[PDB]
Amino acid sequence: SLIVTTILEEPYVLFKKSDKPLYGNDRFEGYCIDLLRELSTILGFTYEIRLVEDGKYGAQDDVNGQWNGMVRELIDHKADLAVAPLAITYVREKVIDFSKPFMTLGISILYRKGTPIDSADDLAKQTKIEYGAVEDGATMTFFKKSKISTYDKMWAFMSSRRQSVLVKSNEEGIQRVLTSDYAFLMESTTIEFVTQRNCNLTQIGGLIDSKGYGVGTPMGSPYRDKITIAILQLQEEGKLHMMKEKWWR
Amino acid sequence: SLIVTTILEEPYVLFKKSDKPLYGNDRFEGYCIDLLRELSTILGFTYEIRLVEDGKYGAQDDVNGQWNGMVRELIDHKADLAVAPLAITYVREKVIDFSKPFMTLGISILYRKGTPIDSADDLAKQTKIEYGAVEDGATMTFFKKSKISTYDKMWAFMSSRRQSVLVKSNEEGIQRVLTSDYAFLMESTTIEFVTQRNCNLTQIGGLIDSKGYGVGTPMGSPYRDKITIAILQLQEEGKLHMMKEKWW
Ligand SMILES: N[C@@H](CCC(=O)O)C(=O)O
Ligand SMILES: N[C@@H](CCC(=O)O)C(=O)O
Ligand SMILES: [Cl-]
Ligand code: NA
Ligand code: NA
Repeated sequence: SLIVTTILEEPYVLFKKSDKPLYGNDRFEGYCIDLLRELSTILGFTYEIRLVEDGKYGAQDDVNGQWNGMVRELIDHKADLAVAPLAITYVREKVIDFSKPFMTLGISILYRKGTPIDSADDLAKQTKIEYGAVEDGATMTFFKKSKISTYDKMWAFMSSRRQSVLVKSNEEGIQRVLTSDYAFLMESTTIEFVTQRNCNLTQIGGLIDSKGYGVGTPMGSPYRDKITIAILQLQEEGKLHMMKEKWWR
Repeated sequence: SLIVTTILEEPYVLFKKSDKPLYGNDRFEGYCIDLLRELSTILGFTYEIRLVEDGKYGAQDDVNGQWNGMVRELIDHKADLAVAPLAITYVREKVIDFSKPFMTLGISILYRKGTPIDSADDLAKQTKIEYGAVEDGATMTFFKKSKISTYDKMWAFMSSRRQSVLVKSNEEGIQRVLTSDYAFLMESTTIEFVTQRNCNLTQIGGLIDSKGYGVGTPMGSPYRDKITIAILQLQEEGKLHMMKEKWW
């Protein structure tokens, strides 16, 4: 059986609700759990889902250049696959492999409706409304590495207030938007899930970039290209779209 | 130096307009030519651009299983790369390799404005308005293979009328929409180029599927993963976005 690392993130991966105790893979449900099941149907592998220990997606540390999160688990061969909303990025592709994308997305802004804020630039040009992102994720890394003035300014702001504006999880960021004057830089796919359930919230502006979620594998894994082929089949059959419809309702 | 196969298709690849006759790589410009130039800078290769001889993207003969177009050029190792609006598909990924996508898109419908036609289903349930797609491309292949009722029905319509409703190129299909009661199934990226320039035309409905364009290589090529990393570099620095804005 393949060891599959993943992370709790609605509506991709969550704990299934039952009146009775649940065990093994049956504990989990969500878009990525359905994806994993479909991949196993096509490719014929068995698997064991395990939540990532540190609860992080994956980032490289400045000083010791060590990785954390699901990325680290693949690097160290503690997992065979990462099936999660894991963004395919330049720096990650240098240390792990990824299937082709099963979903495409971009960074955008989650905030309230009816305000004068209409873009990242509007946030960058002020300090009254705090804004931030998930710590040690692809969104934070985008801002940290950007040479675009607007985003460079936004990183300077977030970095100098790390403790107060960066959050541990999307759920924490979403809660901050709901309970304080705060705008959250996060992925558009997940924004769509939030805005269909919270009618006072909206995406602000467009997509700031473009990226895909892919299944992660250790570098050189033979499963990478097989999973790509299975994803392409599921897309063309209309199955990924049905799965998106099911979980984003 | 690498041999790069490609295909004429606005605004991805076109012949540069000029008074002085042009030679070799100078003959070409477009989104995909800019992409090729950026990839060459990052990876440090030189290249010769050659248009695909048979003028096709690539499909498999369903009797003997032989391929044509750019896909065939890669299979036969007649080109090192295909840099073009070449859709990454299940059937192609089994015979060639692709970089990760530099652009994402989906099949949709090009038609005229002001009608009650709002979806593929609306087209499928009638015959007065003819519809078709490019022969031997990914869009046609999607319909040919689909188990989805509506799309299976549309394939029955298109295949039975192959001579009259399938076209050799996007340009031919677009001209048909402009000059007759015809709706053209084509890729949303290319629709966007067209509707920005022809105000009487519009996309009908949403995306019917989702796919990306990738740089093609022969199976097992070491350039594949290198080009993926270069594409990710270009995306992250904002260049792919600037490239699309320039050509659209
Ligand atoms: N999906 C992101 C985490 C969330 C975010 O950074 O917005 C990643 O793969 O790192
Ligand atoms: N871009 C398509 C051709 C055009 C189409 O099929 O709509 C391909 O790669 O085959
Ligand atoms: Cl790949
Ligand atoms: Na890699
Ligand atoms: Na392949």
